[PDB]
Amino acid sequence: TTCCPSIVARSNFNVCRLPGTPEALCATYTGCIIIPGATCPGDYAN
Repeated sequence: TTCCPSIVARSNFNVCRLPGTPEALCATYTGCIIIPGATCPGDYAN
């Protein structure tokens, strides 16, 4: 599951993913994170 710290970060994550870039690279690029669960915390609410 991916979780993002802000709106901007999610929007940039979704563009990063368009060419097929791995989630893990898009995470370090944007500040978003990958978690094994399904419930994002309050500081990664977007």
